[PDB]
Amino acid sequence: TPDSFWYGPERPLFLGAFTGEPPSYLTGEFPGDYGWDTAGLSADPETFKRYRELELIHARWAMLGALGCIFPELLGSYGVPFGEAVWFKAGAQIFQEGGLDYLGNPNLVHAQSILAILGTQVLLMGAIEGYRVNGGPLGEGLDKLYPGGSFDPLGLADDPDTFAELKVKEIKNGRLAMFSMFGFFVQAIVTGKGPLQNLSDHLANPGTNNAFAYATKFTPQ
Amino acid sequence: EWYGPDRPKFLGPFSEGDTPAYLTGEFPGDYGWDTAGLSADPETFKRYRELELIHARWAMLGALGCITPELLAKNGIPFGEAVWFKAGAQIFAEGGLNYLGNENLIHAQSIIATLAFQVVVMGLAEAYRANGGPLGEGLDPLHPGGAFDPLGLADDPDTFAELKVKEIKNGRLAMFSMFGFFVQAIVTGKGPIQNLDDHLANPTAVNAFAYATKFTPSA
Amino acid sequence: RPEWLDGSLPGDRGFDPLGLSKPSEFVVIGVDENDQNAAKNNKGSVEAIVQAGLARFRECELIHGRWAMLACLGALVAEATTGVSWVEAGKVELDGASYAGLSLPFSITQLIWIEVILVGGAEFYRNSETNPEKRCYPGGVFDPLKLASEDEERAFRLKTAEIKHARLAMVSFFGYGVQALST
Ligand code: CHL
Ligand code: CHL
Ligand code: CHL
Ligand code: CLA
Ligand code: CLA
Ligand SMILES: CC1=C[C@H](O)CC(C)(C)[C@H]1/C=C/C(C)=C/C=C/C(C)=C/C=C/C=C(C)/C=C/C=C(C)/C=C/C1=C(C)C[C@H](O)CC1(C)C
Ligand SMILES: CC1=C[C@H](O)CC(C)(C)[C@H]1/C=C/C(C)=C/C=C/C(C)=C/C=C/C=C(C)/C=C/C=C(C)/C=C/C1=C(C)C[C@H](O)CC1(C)C
Repeated sequence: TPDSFWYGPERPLFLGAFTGEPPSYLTGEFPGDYGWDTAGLSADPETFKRYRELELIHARWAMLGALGCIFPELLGSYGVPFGEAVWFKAGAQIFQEGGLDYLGNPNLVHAQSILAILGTQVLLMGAIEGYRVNGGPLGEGLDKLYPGGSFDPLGLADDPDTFAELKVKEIKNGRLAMFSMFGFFVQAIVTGKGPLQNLSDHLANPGTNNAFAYATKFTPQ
Repeated sequence: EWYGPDRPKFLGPFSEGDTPAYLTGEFPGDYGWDTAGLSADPETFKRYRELELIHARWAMLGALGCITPELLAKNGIPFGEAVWFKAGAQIFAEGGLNYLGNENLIHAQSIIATLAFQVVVMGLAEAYRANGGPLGEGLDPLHPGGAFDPLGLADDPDTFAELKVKEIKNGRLAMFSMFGFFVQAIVTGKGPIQNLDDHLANPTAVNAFAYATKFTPSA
Repeated sequence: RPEWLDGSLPGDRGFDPLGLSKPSEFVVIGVDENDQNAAKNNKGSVEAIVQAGLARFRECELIHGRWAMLACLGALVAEATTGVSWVEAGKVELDGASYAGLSLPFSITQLIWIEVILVGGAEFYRNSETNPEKRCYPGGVFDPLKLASEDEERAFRLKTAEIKHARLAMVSFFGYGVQALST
């Protein structure tokens, strides 16, 4: 590990000063090491490699997901005629009369059958999720998490000082997006509105439109 | 085949690059699928095979016990309820839980009697499975044999290794079908054969996507 | 029969009535003096005889025929499936954008911007190569079945199949050009 401020023994940790010594297997080697393994789930150094390559895939899907859930509701507020601009209602666009219009435009994609969407997706995802495991057209023998090559066309991973720095930015943007996509899940279950609607409802009155408005909502009887 | 590196993996050609190194192919049903890494400790992996197989065997008695009162009510045998997830309510009925329909049968009345029977009964048998006792002591907890192989099929380990694979793959289908049965009962509310029949009525319209808008939140 | 051809080439025949690909000699004339401050300005002399593009001409037939094979195969089936003449496309696509009867959302102004970026930049990258056999026959993604591991430099023939079909597709589209305005 270099003197990169995010690595090694004197690295920032998840309780700041109150964290004490981190676990002995969290040596500040891999990015986003804030020393948070209080459950001890990654004490095995082979499971810890699997959980690293499972966190980052979760992170890269949730970074696409959090951008993908704000963007049709942000444009939907600005007059773009989506069928359902809200993200958790965006699946049911295939079941309405005109079908599913990308950008609310009838002569864009115009999906009508959900079985054609899923049948295309299973064939296309299954091809490329397997390419992530081994081989593939864009790269055959590469890293499991940071393959580069065709997946780094701009060359932004050439300097390994810069590359070890950007891996910290990737995991912190990812952990923020996973923590926020979990916020999208819970505050759509609890409230029932879109996350940009929950934001603008909170901004209109933060004293009453916080989460304690729905605190008695799941009360039994 | 089915053991060693000749075994077929869980991604087919895509898993030729990366299976976990500890999943060598010395256990039945090993297709090299530990992408989460939950079994790199071989003591934990010895514990998980016991959990998988007991879940598999209870799901095989489960998926047959959920499919048989529906296939016999279709023949015309009168049941209190054919579907499996409403099949506990018959002890709160008028005549109680008759077995098929007769009164010289079981005729369950008290739920406290039939549960406290089961608790002490399965308290003995499951503790015997974890330790050993009146049907074997030093036997294998995975596959005991002897009094648990009466028909003489746990012999000739070239065909007994294959019966181990036939054991878990029938079970892994059944566990996937009990979690099958669990979800399709919650999402639809009808029986699995009742879900089988109306998928055969119109397969394009009546499928899982017809209930996709059900659990939506709206307050 | 010509002598400056017929080897390491698909169309090994001397068809040329005029020898357009003939390597000709050149002689370099000097620059005429144009300084007014001199008393006399001469008309320049013979300086350098030079001994001397079949590689350039091979590339340029291949591009025209491959655009023609996209044109001839593309005009017969758009006349078949849609039911409109190949000359009429553009008059009916300015009014309503379509492909095989399916309406498209694009204004005709956007098609200029789409085509000069997409087709233009791909044309800017084809001439970014400095090897005339790689310019005629590139590798990479354009040979997904990997037929460049084969050979055609011997009597075994594994290449002269596009170029004969490139020839009459240029002619059949030339036959489309003599048919469009006139007949
Ligand atoms: C010194 C002060 C300090 C404190 C107190 C914390 C505390 C925390 N940090 Mg840390 N940090 C601190 C300094 C720093 N942190 C960080 C960098 C990070 C990162 C990157 C992360 C953390 C995270 C965390 C959390 C880790 C464990 C946890 O989830 O708690 C568990 C216990 C609680 C959260 C208490 C619950 C709160 C509340 C009182 C309960 C509310 C009750 C509900 C009403 C009950 C719900 C009702 C039911 C019915 C639904 C925790 C909140 C992690 C995190 O955010 O995970 C959530 C995390 O990813 N910290 C830096 C930069 C180096 C620090 C600088 O000094
Ligand atoms: C990222 C994965 C993914 C997630 C989280 C969802 C989520 C949803 N889809 Mg959905 N889909 C997803 C992928 C896909 N969908 C569809 C096609 C559809 C259709 C046609 C419909 C939906 C609908 C819904 C919503 C059901 C309402 C509900 O249950 O409220 C409770 C739940 C929430 C409010 C969110 C909580 C999310 C979830 C419980 C936690 C996420 C973790 C999951 C357990 C992981 C599961 C993913 C697995 C398979 C990898 C729900 C938010 C319906 C809808 O829009 O109703 C309004 C609907 O009609 N989806 C396709 C194409 C085949 C997908 C491709 O992968
Ligand atoms: C090369 C082709 C090939 C592909 C693509 C697969 C794929 C798979 N095999 Mg494999 N196999 C393949 C070859 C072979 N398999 C096998 C034998 C087996 C067995 C015995 C098993 C597998 C299993 C699996 C799965 C394990 C990975 C996973 O869980 O993904 C999980 C992620 C997905 C499946 C994608 C998500 C589904 C969907 C597209 C999204 C829909 C979204 C929803 C609408 C979300 C809504 C939810 C709401 C509530 C939020 C995966 C589907 C295992 C399995 O069945 O587990 C499922 C398993 O037990 N395979 C053999 C014979 C040796 C093969 C021969 O070539
Ligand atoms: C995790 C990733 C993810 C996932 C799963 C989804 C999933 C979804 N998105 Mg979201 N989205 C995401 C990320 C994601 N999005 C991000 C990162 C953005 C920001 C760019 C968006 C922006 C976005 C918009 C703006 C819209 C969606 C929509 C949709 C839905 C339809 C999918 C679709 O039309 O695909 C098909 C899409 C493509 C193949 C890409 C776009 C292609 C367009 C049509 C241009 C065509 C290309 C070319 C110029 C023309 C070709 C001409 C042709 C004749 C050959 C679906 C719910 C639509 C919706 O109604 O949801 C509410 C919608 O309008 N998404
Ligand atoms: C189809 C699933 C299946 C398969 C292929 C196997 C295969 C095997 N088991 Mg496993 N087992 C299963 C299900 C299965 N088992 C279930 C569901 C249970 C729980 C009851 C057990 C409990 C069990 C024990 C305790 C032992 C074995 C043993 C064996 C081995 C030899 C016996 C044999 O070949 O049986 C093959 C089985 C069949 C071909 C199935 C026949 C079809 C039946 C009759 C279906 C009808 C079920 C019936 C109507 C419901 C009554 C259930 C009642 C018995 C509780 C072999 C590896 C023994 C062993 O390995 O010895 C070393 C051993 O000790 N198994
Ligand atoms: C560290 C530690 C330590 C200690 O020791 C222990 C413990 C505590 C255990 C641990 C922790 C952990 C955690 C925190 C976890 C979490 C996670 C998450 C949240 C994830 C997410 C995750 C998430 C994710 C992936 C997500 C993704 C998403 C997506 C794609 C989306 C999609 C979409 C879109 C676009 C839109 C449309 O309309 C719809 C949909 C379809 C919906
Ligand atoms: C492999 C792997 C790998 C990686 O690494 C990670 C992961 C992913 C995690 C993994 C996976 C896993 C899985 C898939 C799991 C699942 C499971 C299941 C499903 C179970 C069930 C299971 C199931 C089961 C047991 C079941 C059982 C059942 C039973 C008994 C039943 C009973 C009954 C009957 C008769 C009828 C009546 O009327 C009622 C009742 C009472 C109802």
